[PDB]
Order: sequence, then structure tokens, then C-alpha cells
Amino acid sequence: CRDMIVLPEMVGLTIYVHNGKEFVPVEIKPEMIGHYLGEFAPTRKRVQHGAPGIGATRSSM
Amino acid sequence: DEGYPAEVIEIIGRTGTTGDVTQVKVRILEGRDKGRVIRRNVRGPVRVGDILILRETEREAREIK
Amino acid sequence: AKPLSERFFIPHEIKVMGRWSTEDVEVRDPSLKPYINLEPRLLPHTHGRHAKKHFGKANVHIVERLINKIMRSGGSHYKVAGHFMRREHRSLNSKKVKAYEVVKEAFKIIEKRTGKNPIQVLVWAIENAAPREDTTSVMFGGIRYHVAVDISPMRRLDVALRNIALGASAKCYRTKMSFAEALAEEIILAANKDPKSYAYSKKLEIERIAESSR
Amino acid sequence: DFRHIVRVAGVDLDGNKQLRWALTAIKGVGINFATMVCRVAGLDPFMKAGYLTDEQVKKIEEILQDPVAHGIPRWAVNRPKDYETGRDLHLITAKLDMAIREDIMRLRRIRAYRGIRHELGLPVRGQRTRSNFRRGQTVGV
Amino acid sequence: ATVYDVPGDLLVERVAQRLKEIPEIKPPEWAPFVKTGRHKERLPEQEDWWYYRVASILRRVYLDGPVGIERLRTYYGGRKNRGHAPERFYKAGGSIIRKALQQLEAAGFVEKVPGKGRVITPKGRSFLDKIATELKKELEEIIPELKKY
Amino acid sequence: MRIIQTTGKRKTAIARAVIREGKGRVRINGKPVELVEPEIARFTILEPLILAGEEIWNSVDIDVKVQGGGFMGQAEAARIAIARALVEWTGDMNLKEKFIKYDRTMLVGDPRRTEPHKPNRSTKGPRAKRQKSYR
Amino acid sequence: QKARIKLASTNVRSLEEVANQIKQIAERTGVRMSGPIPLPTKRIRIVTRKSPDGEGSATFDRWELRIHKRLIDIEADERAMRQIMRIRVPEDVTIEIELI
RNA sequence: AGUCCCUCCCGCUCGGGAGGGAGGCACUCUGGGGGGACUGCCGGCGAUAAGCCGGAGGAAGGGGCGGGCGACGGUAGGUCAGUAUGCCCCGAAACCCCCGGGCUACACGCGCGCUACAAUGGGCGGGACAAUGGGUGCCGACCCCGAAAGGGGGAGGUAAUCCCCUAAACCCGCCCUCAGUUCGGAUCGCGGGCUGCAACUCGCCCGCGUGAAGCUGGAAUCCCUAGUACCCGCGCGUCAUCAUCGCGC
Ligand SMILES: [Mg+2]
Ligand SMILES: [Mg+2]
Ligand SMILES: [Mg+2]
Ligand SMILES: [Mg+2]
Ligand SMILES: [Mg+2]
Ligand SMILES: [Mg+2]
Ligand SMILES: [Mg+2]
Ligand SMILES: [Mg+2]
Ligand SMILES: [Mg+2]
Ligand SMILES: [Mg+2]
Repeated sequence: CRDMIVLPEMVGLTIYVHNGKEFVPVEIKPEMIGHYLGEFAPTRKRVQHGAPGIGATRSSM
Repeated sequence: DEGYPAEVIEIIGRTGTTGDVTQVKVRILEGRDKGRVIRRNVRGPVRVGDILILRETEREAREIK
Repeated sequence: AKPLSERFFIPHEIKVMGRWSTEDVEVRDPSLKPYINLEPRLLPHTHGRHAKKHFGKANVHIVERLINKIMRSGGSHYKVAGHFMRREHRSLNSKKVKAYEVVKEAFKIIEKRTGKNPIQVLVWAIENAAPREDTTSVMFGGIRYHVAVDISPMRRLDVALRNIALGASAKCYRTKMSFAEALAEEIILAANKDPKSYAYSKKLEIERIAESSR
Repeated sequence: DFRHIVRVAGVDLDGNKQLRWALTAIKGVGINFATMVCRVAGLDPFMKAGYLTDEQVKKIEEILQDPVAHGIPRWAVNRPKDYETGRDLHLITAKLDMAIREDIMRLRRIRAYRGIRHELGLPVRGQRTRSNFRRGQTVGV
Repeated sequence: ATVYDVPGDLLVERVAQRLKEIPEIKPPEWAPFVKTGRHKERLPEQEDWWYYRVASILRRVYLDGPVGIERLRTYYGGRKNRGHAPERFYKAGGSIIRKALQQLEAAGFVEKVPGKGRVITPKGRSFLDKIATELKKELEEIIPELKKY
Repeated sequence: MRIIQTTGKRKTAIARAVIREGKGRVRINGKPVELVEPEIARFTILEPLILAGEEIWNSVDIDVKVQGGGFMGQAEAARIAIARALVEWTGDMNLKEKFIKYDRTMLVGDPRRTEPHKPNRSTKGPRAKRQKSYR
Repeated sequence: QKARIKLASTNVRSLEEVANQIKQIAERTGVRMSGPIPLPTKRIRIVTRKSPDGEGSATFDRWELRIHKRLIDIEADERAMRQIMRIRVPEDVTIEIELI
């Protein structure tokens, strides 16, 4: 359930939220009240770019 | 200085690289050569009875077919 | 602001915009005489019925021709005084009421500054700004050359009107002057053969280049 | 009488402008809010800012301290329903800057999605990034 | 002389001046802080814009009645600038129009026709036509062709 | 107790005019013609009346109802209707030739209408098209 | 005491045939008839892309279906009402009868 | 529209307006049928033919104007991922359901656009005039509440009847006076709403605040011949919600 809203009675527990391929731990802190759980479980990996390949510019085609 | 008026009396045909020029025959109305008939190249639309202002009246265009 | 006698103005005679008569206006140039139309007419708006027929623009009142000429953007695909002038959404394209107002205010300014009939001053301007010799281009050896030719009266009139409008357009662009003031300034300067006018300078340059290639 | 520089709430105000537009130099005050405070103070929004007297400046600053208590509606302030106190506040100058910084810092402490986006310098409100938002140098192939 | 014989804007100005003597027209408490529609950008600049809006609404009811809130909301809308998106038409809000119509009824100038809208009572018709006659008398001194009408 | 009715059309604007004996009052949709705005529209309506002359002008009353079109389209339809009414009421042939010398369209109308749009940028016009690219 | 008759069809000829039958029935007796009134035609226009795939220039079809209408008002008389109830329409004409 | 009855207004009413009712089909409109234009008339050129050029009259003049309809074939052009279908494969997974992710990532190259770089303007108040289409899982007038977005009731409408539906550019008055500005409105903070089973990834709307690049564009290159191009808004498709698009006005 990524659309569950964090409530005060949930403070102090640790929940494992599905991100698409695995469950990640989230430690609920008081300043999280009012947010969806999914905000703490990213679903994409950060992008580190490589070298542009063939066809990346006009001259390489 | 102020040119010489001439009057169009005949249309001969189109010419130029892109067909933008017409050859005509004019009759001088003023000056030393009043009454003479010579042919000229004109740019722009023209019809019989128009009046041109020539800066000189001793140059004549080469005849076209 | 504008007095109510001007907001609700009613004419009673056929005269240009109900304010100026064109009876005493005469044209000096013998070639342009049968192409400057001066028949009596109240409203200079003919709704574009002349574009269909050949030579049909000959019988269109000269004030309406000026109004049509200034109803534009100005510098779309060639540079005027060193700049493109692309106004787009803030231009005068298809807004003929505003152009009418601009021409009216310019005529009032002209009458105030010089004391003469504004149509007469306009005629003088177009007489002084109409070139008499032009040039055509030929290509040889990958190089372009000029050859001098003559100009028909209709093309003379068209070029003069376009150059006057372009000069006025350039003078008010991103400066504190207004469009009506620039138009008045341009017409007055052209009527006095002042080189500071865009149209007169253009005519001089065209004729000089044509002469240097006979 | 006329002063070319008048100091209000720690910002110098041009004395030649109309009061409503002179007031906008303060960070946290736009044109609409300025007109509201001019009307509440009972001053003509079209008067020159240079004719303000000392008591009028004091009154303007008093209003800017707590607009709600002087009759300005609660839906007009720039921080209604404060996250800590729960009240309706209006912040200007440094206080505004540090409040915004604290909001972003709170988002970053809990490792929320928007906090990560703030850290990486990427769009936060759901924009596409394949075509636009390019600030850099062309790479060679 | 009737309302049909004089320019609209001039009549609205005179009527707005005249409406300041009627005790039942008082701008509400939230008047200082509002825009007149979501398509606007800044607040009104006249310190007495309420009277202008009321005079315009009264003249509107005189000419097109019976008429309700929604159609007037259409009339007072306009074009909006939307940043990088193309401009679009939007309607105005409803509170100003509703409060103005209620005050006009309280002053006895309009009345309610059930299921149809609001119409001008004889008192309001006389009120507008008197000002129209006076304005026309003033105006024809400089436009002599207006004496025939 | 003569009454004459005439009709004018101009690009979706339709005008119906009624002419009768009177003192010289002309109204457009109930408004005096002297207060029509802007000025360029007021002069469009007044041209036939000025051409006819003051003697004929002051001896008739005209009421015109016009609908459709725009502010410039509505003025021209009214002008056509008024010209036709004037020539029919007085029935003099010197005036009819005078109208034709000044402006033929006053009496024969204008048949132009919009051209329907076509695909490839259909919303802009029948002939305007999208910018073409090759690479 | 008067009856209102509505007709509609996609074929203009059948509509006229049924209307003429009604007019003859009314004339064949002493009865007043409000003539067949032509009401505005319904046009259903549907525009579709032609190609099954998305390659090539985009071209379109404009299909159209037209529905014509008539309106007849006649006073209810038993001698004539039965006759107009005994007339049977072609399969492509819709007829409805009501009492006003 | 003319004629008649009643009511209400103004300069007090000779005169001039606005509603309603009787009444009419005149005018507009709607839509069936018919007329009208044929190089027919006139003068030239060409051959004396085919035709061309220029005039009258005319609503219209020389395919009258704008559309539909694309020959025998080729392109081993696109489509088996709309449907039809041969062969080859998978056939307890390559078939059938459910939950959560993705197609929305981001040093960078390119196409088509929208908003601008201001006075041929920006703002505030006031005044004008459309057409095409669509509506029962829907269009909703009219009244009430709210600053707004919106909320609560709800006539009429299966529609030439009721509704969407009192467009914008334009005109009049006042403020700003050539400035990164009262030009521009990207980015971000806080708060309030709607649709939906669900709004974080990843929706649309409103209020206050914030205030980036941009001062007219190199070499190159696109569209358009008349109610056309430019400028300005609107309807339908898609659609529970969402239009910088498509087709039309
Ligand atoms: Mg408005
Ligand atoms: Mg803009
Ligand atoms: Mg179009
Ligand atoms: Mg193939
Ligand atoms: Mg192939
Ligand atoms: Mg995709
Ligand atoms: Mg701005
Ligand atoms: Mg989100
Ligand atoms: Mg600048
Ligand atoms: Mg699409």
C-alpha cells in the first residue's frame, strides 16, 4: 500500500514498502505525519550518464 | 537633370533572366531629340499610353526576337 | 480628453475623411499624373475589390493606398536600418481601424506644423521619393552583375509608398516617438528633400547604383 | 517635506514613486498586498511615497507586523496556518528566507522524494526532463 | 428621451455619481480586498468602484430583463493571460453581482420574477430615464442633429 | 400612408429597413445614427444619405433592424438596405446613376463568403500549411 | 380537436409520397389542414483517418447521413382520421400521431 | 411591418419609447420544385477551321467559385500490433486473471509549436457585434451560500420550443514614459478545492508570496495569388478527470 497516509499512532514502527521489485525499510519519525508512504520508497535509480553513442549527434550517423 | 518624358507606343515582348523585363518602343516628347522613336527596356507592368522619364536618350536596347 | 465634438463628428459634404478637400491639389510629375487618384470620396475603405483585375489598383484613392501600406508589421524577412522588426501579436496586420486613426492624426500634425493642405504635402513627398531608373541582375562566372533599366510609373508609385511606410515604421520602433509622429516626420522630411529621410536616401542610392552600371 | 529616501521596515523606499508601487521593494510584499495595507491604513495608494510623515511610517510598520489583527483577511497572508504554531502569519525579509529554508530542510531530513529532488537540483513539480530544462555543454561523440 | 438615446458609458458615469445619495447602497466589508474575477490580475484602482459596478448592473437589468446571476456572470467575464499557455475566456465570480442585486432590490429599483430572474420596477425606470433626459439636454447643445430625436 | 421595406446582406449579416414619411430620424437597432461607433462605421452608413442630399434626407424616417455578422459587416448591410430604400421611395433615375458612379456595390451587393478549411493545419485556413522539414 | 403528425426519413421521395397521400385524403373530404411544413434537416457528419497504419501522408474521409422532416396539422375528424390511420408507410419512413 | 386593446416611463405629452394580448405570413428564415450563362451578342487575330484577345448587358463570363470521385501498372514502399489468413514456434507456458512498478528516467543532438523580448504597449473601470456544432450514464436556466476555485436545491428539455450561449481582437476615460521597467512569468514556499476504488511516483483548478533567461536573432531555410495570407477567439473528437493537438467555424 503506497497510498497509505502516515498517522500519529504509527510513529516508532518500521514498515517495508514495496518499490516495484523489493521492500525497503522506512522508520517513521514525527515529522512524517501527513505524507504518503510511497514518498519514502523511490522507484527509479539515480542516473549517471555514460559517453554518447553512435547517432547521438548529426555527424555520427 | 529632370529627365525627358517619352510615351509608350508598342509592346514587343518579355525578356530578362526571370522574365521580369519588357521591351517597348517610345517616342520622345521633349528636348533636343523630340519626335524620335527608340526602343527601351522597362521593369514593372506597363501598357500603351504610359509615360517614362528617361535620364538619357542616346542609349538603345539590343533588339530581341 | 478628446472633445465630444470630435468623438461625434458629422460631415455634410463629400471630402476626404470629412475634413480636407482635394480640389486644389495638383501633380507636377507628368508620368505619375494618371495613377494618383483624387476623385472625391468620403470614406477611404474599398474592401479590397481591386486586387482581382489587372491594373485595377489605379483607381483607388491615394489616402486608402497609404492606409493599406502602413497596415503591416514592417521588417519580416529583410532588415530595415540594420534590424529585423518582428512584432507578430502586436502588429497592425488586419487592424484597419487603428491604421485609419494613425493616418488621421498624422494629417492633423502635418496641417498644424506647415499650414498647408496635408494631401498636397503627401503628393510632394511621393513625387520626391519615386525613383526613375532601376537595375536588373545577370550571372556570369559565378558572379552577379547589375544592368540599368527604366521603371514604369505604377512601380514608381508602389516603391515610393512602401519606402515612406518603412521609414515611419523604423523611426518609432523601441523609441519614445509614436507612430503618428514618425509618419508626420517622414512625410515632411521627404517633402523637403532632406537626406535624413529614409525614403529620399533610398531613392538617391538606387539611382546612383543604376547610373554606375549603364 | 519631500524626502527622496524614506526608510520603512529596514528597506529604503524610492521617494518619487506612488506609495503602492514604492512598497513592493520589500521582499514578501507584492502589488496586491500593498494596496490592501494602503487601504487599511487609510492612505491614498496614489500619493507619492516622499510625503510620508513619521507617524504614518510607524503605523505602516505596525500593520505589517500583524496584518490579521488589523482587518486583512486570513486568505491573503503568505503563510496561513503555520506549521509550528498553527496561526496565520505574514513574513518579510530575512524571516521569510529562513522560513523557506527550514521548510526545505525539514523535507530533506525525512528523506522524502521532494527533498531528494531539491538536493539534486532537478524539477520538483512533475515536469518531463528529456527535452527541456537543459543547462550545460554539448558533449562530443 | 430614453436610455436608448445616449451613449452607455456617459450614462453609467452620471448614474454612478447619483447613486451615492441612496442609503441602501454601501459596499460590503470585503470590498477593499478583492478582484472582480479570476481572469483579472490586480485589484480595482478606483476607491469607489462599487458604485460603478452597481450602476452598470442596473442599466443591464433595464435593457435585457428578466435576467439572472449566471448570464450576468457571463457578461462580466473576459480574456485571461495564462503564462506560457494561450489566452482563454473565463466568467466572473458571483458574490459581487448577487450582493449588488439584493441591494438594488432593497432600494426598490428591481424586483424578482419567479423562475425567470429580475426586472426593473417603475421607480427604477423613472430613475434612469430622468438622468437620460438631463444628459440628452446637455449633449444636444453641441450636436444639433440630436434635437430631432 | 406609404411604407417601403428593403433588405441587405453582407457576409452573414442581414438588415431589414423600413422607410416612411418623416422629419429626418434614422435609427439602427433603436439607436440614433449620430452615436454609432467607431467613426469608420458611422461614415459607412451615412454615405448614401449625404449623396442624396439634405432636401431628401429631412423628408423621411428610416428604421433598420440588423442581426448577425460583425460591427463592420453590419454597417455595410445597413448601407445597402438604406440605398435601395432611397432609390425605390423617390423613384428618380438621376440618383440611381449617381449611386452607381460612386459605388456599384451599394445596389448590387457583395457575393463573397468564406472558403471552407481543408486538412494540413485545418484550423488556420484552407491554404495555410504546416512548416516542412527535410532533416 | 386537432391532431399533429410528424414524419421523418432518409429518403426524400417517400416522405413526399406519404405527405401527398395525406393531402389527398384531406382534400377528399371537408377538413382544414395546416400545410406540410419543412423542418430543418439533420446532418450527421463523421470524419475519419483513412490508412490502417500511421505511415504516409494523413488523408481523411467525411461521411454524411441526412434525415429530412415534415410537420402536418389537421383537425381530428373520425371520417378522415380512420383513413390516415389506414395508410401504411414504406419501411424507411417514421410517422407519429398525437392529439393537441 | 402595418392595424387594434391594456399597462408602465420621459421634456407632461402635441409628441417619443418598452413590455403583454389578440391578430397576420408581409419581411427574414427553413426546404421541395423551377428559371438563369450558351463564347449566345459585338469588334479584332488566326485559315475562312479549331481556338485566342478585348468590349457591352448582367447576381454571375469564358472548368462561374470550393470540394468528392485517382486509369493499365510499378514502388519486394507501410500494415500479419484493427480484423481475415498459410507456414514455423510456445502449449502447464510465449495461453487466462490479480497486486505493485514502468512506458513520465536525463551531461547531451534534432523536428514541430506556444509565450515573449514591450508604446504598432502593460494595467484598472466602462461600451459593442458571431457562426459551426452538441445534450437523457446527459445539457442544466432560476434562487441561496462563499473572496475565489467551488457547495446546497432545482424549472424546462428525447429538442427550429429548453440548455450549453450576453466571444476575443475593437472603441472611450484614467495611471505608467523607454526602463530588465507597472515589460516577461519560468522556478519554488504556504494554504484551499474537484474527478475517481486509488492523486507519492504521476492529474487538473484557485488565493497570497517568489521573480530565471530574454533588449529583434549567423550560415541557412518554410508557407501563401482574394474574402486568400496575417491577426482574433469559439465548437466538436478524444473524455470519470485532463488540450500549447486533430478536424471545422
Ligand atoms: Mg469587458
Ligand atoms: Mg500577452
Ligand atoms: Mg478561415
Ligand atoms: Mg511490401
Ligand atoms: Mg519491404
Ligand atoms: Mg512514450
Ligand atoms: Mg505584467
Ligand atoms: Mg503529485
Ligand atoms: Mg528593451
Ligand atoms: Mg493526439
